[PDB]
Amino acid sequence: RVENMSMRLEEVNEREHSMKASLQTVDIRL
Amino acid sequence: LEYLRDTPPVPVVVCDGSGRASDILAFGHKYSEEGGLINESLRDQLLVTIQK
Repeated sequence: RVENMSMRLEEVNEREHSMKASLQTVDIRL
Repeated sequence: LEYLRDTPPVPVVVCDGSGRASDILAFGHKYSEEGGLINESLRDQLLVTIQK
């Protein structure tokens, strides 16, 4: 289950990268 | 740029995750396509990270 932790929190990390780009662009859009 | 436009051309390496200008080479690293072909959303996010 530590193997499963590593891959799933990897998915969370890259997804949050997409969210950071989106929210910074939205802050620029307001 | 003085290292690159030089005889002989000096190889150079950039480290990531630290901060400031090195990271705006990192964004000029993974999203670059064919060399210097950089789009508009990425240049503008780059401009606001220089402005921040």
